[PDB]
Amino acid sequence: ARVKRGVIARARHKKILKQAKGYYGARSRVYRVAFQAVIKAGQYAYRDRRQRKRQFRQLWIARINAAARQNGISYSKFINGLKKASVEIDRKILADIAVFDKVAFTALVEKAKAALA
Amino acid sequence: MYAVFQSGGKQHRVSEGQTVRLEKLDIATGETVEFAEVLMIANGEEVKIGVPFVDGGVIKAEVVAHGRGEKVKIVKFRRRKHYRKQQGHRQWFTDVKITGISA
Amino acid sequence: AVQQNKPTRSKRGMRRSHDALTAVTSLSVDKTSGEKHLRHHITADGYYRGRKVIAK
Amino acid sequence: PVYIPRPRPPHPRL
Amino acid sequence: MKTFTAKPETVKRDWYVVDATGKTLGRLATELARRLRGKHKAEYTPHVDTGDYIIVLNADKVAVTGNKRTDKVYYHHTGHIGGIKQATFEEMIARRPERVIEIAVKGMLPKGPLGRAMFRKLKVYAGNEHNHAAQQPQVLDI
Amino acid sequence: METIAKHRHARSSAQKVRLVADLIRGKKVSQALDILTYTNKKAAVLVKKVLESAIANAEHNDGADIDDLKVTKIFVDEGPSMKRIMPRAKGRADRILKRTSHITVVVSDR
Amino acid sequence: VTGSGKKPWRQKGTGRARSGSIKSPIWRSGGVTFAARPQDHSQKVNKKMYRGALKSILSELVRQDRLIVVEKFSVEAPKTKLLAQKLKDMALEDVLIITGELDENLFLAARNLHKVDVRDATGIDPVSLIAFDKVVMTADAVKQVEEMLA
RNA sequence: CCCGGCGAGGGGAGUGAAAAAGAACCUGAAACCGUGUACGUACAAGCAGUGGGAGCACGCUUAGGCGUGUGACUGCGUACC
RNA sequence: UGUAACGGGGCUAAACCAUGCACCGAAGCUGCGGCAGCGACGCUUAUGCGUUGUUGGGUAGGGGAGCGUUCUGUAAGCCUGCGAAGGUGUGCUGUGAGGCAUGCUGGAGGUAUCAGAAGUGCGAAUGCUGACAUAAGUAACGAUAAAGCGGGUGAAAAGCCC
Repeated sequence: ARVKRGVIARARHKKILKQAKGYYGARSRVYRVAFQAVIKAGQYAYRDRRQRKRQFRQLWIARINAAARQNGISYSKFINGLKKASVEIDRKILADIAVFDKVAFTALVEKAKAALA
Repeated sequence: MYAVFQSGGKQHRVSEGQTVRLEKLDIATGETVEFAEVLMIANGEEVKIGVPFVDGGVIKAEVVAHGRGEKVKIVKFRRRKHYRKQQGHRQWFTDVKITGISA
Repeated sequence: AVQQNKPTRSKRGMRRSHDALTAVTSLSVDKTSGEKHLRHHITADGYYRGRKVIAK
Repeated sequence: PVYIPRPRPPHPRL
Repeated sequence: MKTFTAKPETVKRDWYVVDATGKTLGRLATELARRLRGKHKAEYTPHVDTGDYIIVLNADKVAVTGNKRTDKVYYHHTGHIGGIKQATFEEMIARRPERVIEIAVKGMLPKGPLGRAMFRKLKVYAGNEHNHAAQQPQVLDI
Repeated sequence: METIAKHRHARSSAQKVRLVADLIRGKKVSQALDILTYTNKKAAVLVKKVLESAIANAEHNDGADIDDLKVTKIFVDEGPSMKRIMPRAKGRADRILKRTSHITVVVSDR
Repeated sequence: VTGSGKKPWRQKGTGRARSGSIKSPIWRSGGVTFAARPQDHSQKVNKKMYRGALKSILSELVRQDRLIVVEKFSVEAPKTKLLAQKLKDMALEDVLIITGELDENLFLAARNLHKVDVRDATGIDPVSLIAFDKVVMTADAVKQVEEMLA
């Protein structure tokens, strides 16, 4: 029984072109380039989830370091100082506080300096 | 009012009243949970930890949902070496809802 | 002397951005006749600057 | 095309 | 939830006056780049232009130690036939001394549209007389 | 009021008609017939007859008043080309394309 | 494929891909690299597996209360009208009326019934004994199938 | 019936269940070529995406964040066989 | 070819040596959620584990298990002119091939479940057939013997007629 394959290549080629929607040039139009676009856009979305944690991590560390040097201490003194007082607050929330509330952050600099110095 | 607590291997800075997503709990949907491992509690006047997990704080929450997140397409690929490997991933979550911050 | 790879829709359009046609916008209303003609050309009937000149 | 002509000879190099 | 983003519309950017008489070039220009970028500000977003405007007046009285005043060589090529042009620090002061502070900042900010945009924050002046007095430049002791 | 009028299989190609359509797109008819008349192109002579048909179908199949009658819409989209053989040097053969096109003028009062 | 064997063009120097015959299966209108032939799909069973599997489907028809034994069961006139009332009465919608003595009376009266197939007790086959909803048998037909299946 | 060259082509009428079934005629995909809206772009360099994200334009329902489109600026990032 | 022998700025310490104390830093490791293998083994026994352990980069290759396509049986049964196949949108859902519901177009076929058999899945072969782009409104318009004007015909005249 002879098998024609027109109606299934619609589904494969269109399944690729729906994901490739939004791409410049032939990468949204031509299937033979859009498959090659979708794969490479799968690798980048796989690697950049790994890089997302580090790229926010240095954002947080930059926020804490900037506000901490406003309040009269470096970042490294502040983090050994937070470790000495046995304070389990991460860099995420601690970078979050320094933007919104300077004052609880300021007391948190004081608790860094108390056990630290 | 905002308090900071560990739930699922990560801290949270939460306002009393609101509706927060975190990692999947072993709790049925119409049930309160009560996180006792609260780190920081701020107000106008602030009392954080100086030990692990202050002395007497608690956080009163209640489950809203046990959903799944949006699907992630994973394409491990190796160019030129005849290899590619699709996969999808939808992460479970728990929508907790804060009803109170104690002191 | 031949193209190394084909240009797009885009760089074709940007080259065709100078093939616009220019409007005339100078159509005189003739003195006697009120007819439309170009500047300095005779009318369709034949009057030029009001004066009939074509005799035809 | 029915008739395809013989290609223009190469630069020697020998 | 989601971390904090700044917004390029609603940032109030302060002004500063740095008198560069008797300094070190890179040790000043480093602090200029850090302030212009906005890595001192607590709301620091890596893509948002956050930093302050800085005026640098008396740029001719910047100093260099060692023998850089007779041997630091500011090369550039004109994009031409062979026209590489070299000029030491001693010429570069006495001709147009905005270029000394201005390069030494320009090589410590990033590139592209953002780093060129926050490079436009800096206002070098060779003399003392500036007329940015209508925009309140409080003194940056550095 | 819609009142389209079109000319299928216009035997001058679409890139050359489409220059003329980029003059009258968005004007009144009274401007359009004259600007098409004094334009020194052939597809002006090929599209003035289309727009002149659009005038008559507007007055005769529906409401009149040519004075308030804009050319809101006009688009030239290309038609079936015609395949002809061109003999060239050294025995090879080319394929010249007698391209045709479809002119559409949509004239309206509002 | 009704064609030639002359190579369509030169081996070298033409810009086009090498090709050697117009009958190739990658070309249009000339093809079928593994063309199929008329074959015999008829496959062999052991005799004991056929007879044994008929014994197994007789078992399954018995334990489901589908296989019906009657005694001598035939029609009187060669008319399908009689078989309509007759198989209405026993509540037999779709059957296998299988008997040991076939005649012109019964077999003609079911040649036009759809859901009825009346076989000779020599000729039962394992797709019918499953492919009917009930099966009704003469006691003589059971007498012969007991012998044949053995 | 009307424009148009007692054209080609077209718009009304009319047949028909349907004329986006009109003879270039069932269905009408894709590449390709346009028109209209929304958003982005004329001081900015690079497999053109991706992670972050402003602003804008629409729909939502609570009245604060969704949904969708575009995507300034930024980290990273040299196609497939 | 242009500095061009710190990556660059720039440095008299931001160099080099000895000592400590921090901190950044990977897809490592740990924390949390989750899937699969394999071996044990409480305690379940064609099935989950309160469990426990390790394990899971992979080309040629070897092994296990899947979805989808057309056709035969089930099926003269069932869905369908209160709208099938096809086409185009959306929204859910699966670990993946995929699936499901449904808005529109189309107008008459489609087929559960478990089985069976293949012309059974294409992006690549200077692959074949058709179609359409690209350079592109680009080169040329086929002898550098040569045209000018009036009248005509015509809807329209440099080319036709006189």
